[PDB]
Amino acid sequence: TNLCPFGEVFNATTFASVYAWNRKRISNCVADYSVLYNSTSFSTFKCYGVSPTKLNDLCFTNVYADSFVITGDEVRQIAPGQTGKIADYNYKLPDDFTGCVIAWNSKHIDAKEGGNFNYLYRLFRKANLKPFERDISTEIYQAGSKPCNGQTGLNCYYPLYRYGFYPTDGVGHQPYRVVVLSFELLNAPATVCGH
Amino acid sequence: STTEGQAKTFLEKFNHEAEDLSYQSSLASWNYNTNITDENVQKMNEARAKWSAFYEEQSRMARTYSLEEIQNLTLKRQLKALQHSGTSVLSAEKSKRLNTILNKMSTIYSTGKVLDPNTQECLALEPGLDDIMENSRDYNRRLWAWEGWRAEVGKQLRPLYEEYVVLENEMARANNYEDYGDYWRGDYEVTGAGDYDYSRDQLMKDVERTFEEIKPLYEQLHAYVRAKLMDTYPSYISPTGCLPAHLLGDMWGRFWTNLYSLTVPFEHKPSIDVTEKMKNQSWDAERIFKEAEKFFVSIGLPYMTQGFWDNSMLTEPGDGRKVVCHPTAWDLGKGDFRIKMCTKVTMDDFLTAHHEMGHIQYDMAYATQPYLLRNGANEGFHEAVGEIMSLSAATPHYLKALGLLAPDFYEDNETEINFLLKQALTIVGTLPFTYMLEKWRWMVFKGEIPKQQWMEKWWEMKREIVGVVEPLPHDETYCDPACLFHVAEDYSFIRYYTRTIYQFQFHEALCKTAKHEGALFKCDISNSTEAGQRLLQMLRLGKSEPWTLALENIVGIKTMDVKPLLNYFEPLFTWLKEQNRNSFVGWSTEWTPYSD
Ligand SMILES: *[C@@H]1O[C@H](CO)[C@@H](O)[C@H](O)[C@H]1NC(C)=O
Repeated sequence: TNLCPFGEVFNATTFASVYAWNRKRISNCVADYSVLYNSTSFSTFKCYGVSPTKLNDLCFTNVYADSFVITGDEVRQIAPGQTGKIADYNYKLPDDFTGCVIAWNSKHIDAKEGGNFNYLYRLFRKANLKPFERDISTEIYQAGSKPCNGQTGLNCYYPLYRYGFYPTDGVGHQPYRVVVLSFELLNAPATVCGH
Repeated sequence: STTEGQAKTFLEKFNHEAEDLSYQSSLASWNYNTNITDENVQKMNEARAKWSAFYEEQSRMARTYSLEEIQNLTLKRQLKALQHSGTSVLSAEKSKRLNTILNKMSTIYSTGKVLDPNTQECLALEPGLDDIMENSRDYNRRLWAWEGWRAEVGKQLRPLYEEYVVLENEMARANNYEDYGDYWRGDYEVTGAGDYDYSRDQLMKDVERTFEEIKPLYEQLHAYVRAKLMDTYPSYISPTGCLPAHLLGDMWGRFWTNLYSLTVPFEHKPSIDVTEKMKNQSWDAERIFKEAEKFFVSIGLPYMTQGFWDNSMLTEPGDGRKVVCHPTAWDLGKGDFRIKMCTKVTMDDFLTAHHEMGHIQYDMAYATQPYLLRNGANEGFHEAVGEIMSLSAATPHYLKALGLLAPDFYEDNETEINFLLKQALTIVGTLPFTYMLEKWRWMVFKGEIPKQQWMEKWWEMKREIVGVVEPLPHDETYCDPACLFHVAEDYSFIRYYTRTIYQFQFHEALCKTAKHEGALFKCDISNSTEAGQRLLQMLRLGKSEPWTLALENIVGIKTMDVKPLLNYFEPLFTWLKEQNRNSFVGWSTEWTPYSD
């Protein structure tokens, strides 16, 4: 009867780059999701499965809290059946997704004058990601026919790049911290319940 | 695999690098256009150096994908725009020479100073020596300021401008253009789009045809203004001669705005200038731009971003240093929009604010386009969008409903003529000036004007086309073209001509959407979402479509037409026709203020 460590997920000092999105497994604990909803400190809190008001009265065998940072414009891609750079090459939610996408504006932490470049995203990849896939490779993407020999050049570009987060950017280009909560339901008994 | 796919991949890479580099360059330029310190000049130059080198590299990269093997048209357009070296096609020596020439010319312009023979009181174009040209009625002061400017600052620019023409002609010819003027006309070019194409000399022809149609209105405005000014300058103006250049309202005669005081038709009825009422209701620049935002919102357009209000400089730096005041609208990228304008509590800056915020509205509209397609269709589409806002915002009504024109005030025949005469002094007066200046530039670049007649032909063209004569005979030592801002800092000028033509097609089609009744000049598009919806269908395009089309998305046509301009000013046309039924409409190019 211990509490779920959602605090170290949402209140984490640094988040992951979206290409290397960070997963935490949540088990053997009691969660009060209604406090996460009624925090009202979020710009996006969209549940594509259960109603956010209710999950305090539900049990699951496991919860997966994925977290990363993207641009505000890109937050619409953290959803089922979305295309674009984040949903194709970085973080692809499945079509039958049954969790919630939470996201808030992290201007006051993840941006700074001169440029916060800590955060990356994958720009090229030979094919799209499978649901909940995670690719952290830094192999040179070969756009043309000549091999790249592990160095950038003509038709050879390093796959990952950086978000330049400046405090004077537009809201579409401001850093947003994203946490996706996935609720899984196997015949296994439930180690995560509301209340 | 295919070449078009590699082109897509390369363009994506370019987009994501160029966002950051553009924001660096724009932010350094903003910090210098707001702090103006040696340090800021250095940072500005370094950011722009990184930026320009990245472009030379990326243009070399983009030429490696042949346009021949590409079919998706937006990709083709981004690659064509990316495949252009500009000044880079010159040798390193020639490019550095050209950049130093541009720098010296710009600094000569910005720091040029002359001294009142009276005392010394050196006065630079800024405030004084401009204040004179806009406020003085003393013939001698105007003449001294005009001639001293064109002698003390123009004579410095003459050899620099000669070498400038030489080098930049070499640049254009290296880019397979026939001359630098054709290199500028290449903005309106449209290729590979059936029924929508457009050539670089078709602009020549269309501009000259539209100006042929403009000439009668301008001739009668010229006759009437010459009549009023002859009333106020008896011994100085021939009734059949051309207008002396130094008596035109500003340092060049670019706009006849400041002549309203001496030329207003009905001087005993409410003159249209809220300059006082704004002062009496205690308006600041904050209120001015808030009202502009309210205007745009009333039409279906979004509010300004909060970053706009926080980062923009709307007021002369109270205790900061320098700061350039030329009203400019900044699209730094990364959703960051700002406006730099040393706003005064006047009607003039009140209209300029709507103009610049319309620029920003365009920038915000096409911000979803790829970075290479984030621009007004041609060089003019931006300025015409800016000007239709001032057209609407200057209407007696708009000022009435804004609480800046006494609601108890009748839009009678005579106030409408007064408003038309002011609007024509500003808009119509600049058209022959602009066409003539750009024509002179075009001929100098094409090589049709020899150096030893450069100015002789400058003034002939002033007498013939503009109806304006120099008050002092100028030898080729002078360089009066380079005495205007845009000439001395390498800016195309025909964009203001084409702005004025497009802005009345737009403003007609938008006033048809807004269900406006009466003469087109009294139109107000406020409170009409159908008008703004129609305008956004073009704005959001950016240049992802040849301007011909965008233009169809508003006015339905794809041609440059003066007929809307003439419909706007038709009432003042007939009134001027009546107030000249017994005057001499036209001018003789022989009379000068110095031939007796
Ligand atoms: C994070 O900190 C807030 C206090 O600002 C606290 O109310 C909350 O419980 C913490 N954890 C989460 C998951 O929000």
